[PDB]
Amino acid sequence: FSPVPSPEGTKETYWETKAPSSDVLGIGAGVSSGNFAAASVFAALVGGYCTGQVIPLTVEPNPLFLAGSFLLPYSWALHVAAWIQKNNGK
Amino acid sequence: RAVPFAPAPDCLPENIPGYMGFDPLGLSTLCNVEWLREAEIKHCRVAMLAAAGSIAQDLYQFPGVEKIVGSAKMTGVHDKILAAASTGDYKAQAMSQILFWTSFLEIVTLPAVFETMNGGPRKPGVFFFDPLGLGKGDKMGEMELKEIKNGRLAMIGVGGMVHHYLLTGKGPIQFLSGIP
Amino acid sequence: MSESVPFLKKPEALDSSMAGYAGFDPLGLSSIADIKFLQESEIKHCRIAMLAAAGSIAQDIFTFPGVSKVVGTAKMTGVHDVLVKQGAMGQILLWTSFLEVFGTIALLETLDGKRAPGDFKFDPLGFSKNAETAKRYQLSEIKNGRLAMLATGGMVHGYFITGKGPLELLTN
Ligand code: CLA
Ligand code: CLA
Ligand SMILES: CC1=C(C#C/C(C)=C/C=C/C(C)=C/C=C/C=C(C)/C=C/C=C(\C)C#CC2=C(C)C[C@@H](O)CC2(C)C)C(C)(C)C[C@H](O)C1
Ligand SMILES: CC1=C(C#C/C(C)=C/C=C/C(C)=C/C=C/C=C(C)/C=C/C=C(\C)C#CC2=C(C)C[C@@H](O)CC2(C)C)C(C)(C)C[C@H](O)C1
Ligand SMILES: CC1=C(C#C/C(C)=C/C=C/C(C)=C/C=C/C=C(C)/C=C/C=C(C)/C=C/C2=C(C)CCCC2(C)C)C(C)(C)C[C@H](O)C1
Ligand SMILES: CC1=C(C#C/C(C)=C/C=C/C(C)=C/C=C/C=C(C)/C=C/C=C(C)/C=C/C2=C(C)CCCC2(C)C)C(C)(C)C[C@H](O)C1
Repeated sequence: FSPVPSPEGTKETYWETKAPSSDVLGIGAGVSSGNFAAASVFAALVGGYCTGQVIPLTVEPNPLFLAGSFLLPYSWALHVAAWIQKNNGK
Repeated sequence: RAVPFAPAPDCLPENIPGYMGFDPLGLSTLCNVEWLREAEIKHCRVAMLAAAGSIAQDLYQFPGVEKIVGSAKMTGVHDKILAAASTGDYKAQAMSQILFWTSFLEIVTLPAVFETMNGGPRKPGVFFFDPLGLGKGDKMGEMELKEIKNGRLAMIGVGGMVHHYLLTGKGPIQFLSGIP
Repeated sequence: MSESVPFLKKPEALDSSMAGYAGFDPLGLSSIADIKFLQESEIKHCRIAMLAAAGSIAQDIFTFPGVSKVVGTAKMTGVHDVLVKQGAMGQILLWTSFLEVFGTIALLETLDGKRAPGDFKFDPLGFSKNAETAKRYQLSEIKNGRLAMLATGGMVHGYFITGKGPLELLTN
């Protein structure tokens, strides 16, 4: 009804192709599909290992294993980015 | 062809170092050939180091290790150093050091194996590591096949050495010297 | 192709004109972040690490008057704890935070592009009035800073094992 503002750097992200344009990856638009795929497995293995090491949680947990455990959900976003880049030829 | 019965798939090109028509099980149809070539060169080099180290860890040992390792042979040394490091011991971190540096090397050389599959300039296994220049200045290509043959032999040899230890406590030299 | 890593392809965001260029970006980190942000960050890490390395060495060699009775044994990072109970570390924190508020502003115009990475125009003495000696000093700043980052890691980590501190660890 009046112009709706968006932050500067807003671009069009609507896609009807096989994969979205690499612009949907933000700062990771130039990373290769191999680099996400290897990061995806690495984050999954390290994240699972760190998660596994603190499953009985104590009042003194290792803070690196807590921080390293956040790599497991982060790996999910990594393989999605790996699939997007592979299907954009990157 | 290596096996007249079952020849190699047409997926394998015949211009690769070490191509001797050997793929009866068609394992190059089940994966990328560039990945497989890279994997076998890496397996070859790791196994060459493992085999030479198995022989050397018998003929001559680095100073001081007998207090940290005793008389354990090839598989045992790994377990015992990691046992000593499991206490807080400073002088038993050889395993963590080698794992760190090899992991760091595989981390920073990791984009190479994806560039080769993506059509990149570099051929499988080539890191341009020729400090002495012996292979480069001289005509190269025989050394590739020598590397591949020695690497395949090293893989089988590591297999032998390890499993011979897993049965009898002898290492390489002890097991070869006699015949139980 | 890349200079430092011959197997790897040349980093797309990295160019020869930039100081301390060896074509070294195996992980392609320059593609992820804005290059000017990384360049300012490298220079900032370099200059703090040079101060830290010289500080480690000098704190081995001599100590300022009266510090011996505030802190007796602690040498590398143990002093930090003793002085946080006192007010020394807090005072340095406050004044570096002042300088880093103006560094926040400075980084904003760097991202606007009107300021070069690491360029604070702080050249009181006449050491950059050639634009040939300036480029050599630019390269030497980057290289000595990188060496200082690795050295600061080696000095503190050596203290973590031994507690000796750098030059004492050298002597014994
Ligand atoms: C798979 C490889 C492998 C593994 C896991 C081990 C692991 C071990 N070795 Mg064995 N060793 C190896 C290879 C290996 N070694 C090789 C190749 C040699 C030389 C023939 C030796 C000779 C050796 C001796 C003499 C001794 C050990 C010992 C040990 C233990 C302590 C660590 C140590 O000092 O290593 C020492 C290992 C080396 C000095 C190997 C360095 C050789 C490098 C790899 C050559 C690299 C060349 C090139 C420049 C690098 C390529 C760069 C390129 C990739 C960019 C540990 C169990 C000690 C022990 O307690 O055993 C009882 C011991 O006394 N090793
Ligand atoms: C049989 C051994 C052998 C052979 C013939 C080759 C041959 C080659 N390698 Mg490979 N390599 C090997 C083992 C070998 N390598 C091992 C074990 C490693 C792991 C450290 C590597 C790591 C490696 C990398 C990372 C690269 C090569 C490359 C190359 C090529 C050019 C370099 C060159 O000509 O050097 C010739 C090498 C030799 C003649 C090996 C010297 C062996 C000496 C004579 C004895 C070894 C002593 C050893 C420590 C064990 C002692 C005995 C023990 C029982 C005590 C060529 C195909 C490069 C390439 O493909 O592109 C250019 C490359 O980037 N290699
Ligand atoms: C590349 C390159 C460089 C380099 C380099 C390097 C590190 C080169 C190293 C090459 C090496 C280490 C080759 C070793 C291969 C080992 C083999 C073939 C063993 C097979 C075992 C068998 C057959 C067995 C056995 C058996 C026995 C005896 C004992 C029994 O109990 C067990 C069993 C019965 C099984 C340099 C630095 C030169 C620069 C250059 O510019 C580029
Ligand atoms: C004049 C002035 C200017 C200025 C300025 C200033 C203050 C410039 C100061 C620059 C500094 C502080 C440079 C110091 C670098 C230290 C390095 C490279 C460390 C090397 C150590 C190594 C290799 C090691 C080690 C060690 C290990 C790890 C463990 C130890 O056990 C052993 C050991 C010690 C051997 C500016 C530009 C601001 C403007 C204007 O012009 C006015
Ligand atoms: C130290 C360490 C560990 C470890 C470990 C390791 C390294 C274990 C070793 C694993 C290996 C390398 C096994 C080898 C398998 C190769 C075989 C069976 C050869 C088949 C070839 C055949 C049948 C025929 C070949 C042929 C011949 C006859 C010639 C004609 C052609 C052909 C028909 C192809 C543990 C587990 C102890 C744990 C410990 O905490 C850390
Ligand atoms: C003040 C205070 C503290 C503190 C503190 C401090 C000062 C902490 C500082 C920590 C630092 C500076 C760590 C740096 C580590 C550097 C590394 C791992 C580089 C490795 C190089 C690699 C892997 C490869 C290099 C490479 C090789 C060789 C070949 C290829 C090329 C190259 C890339 C050069 C505490 C925590 C004690 C608490 C206390 O209450 C208050």
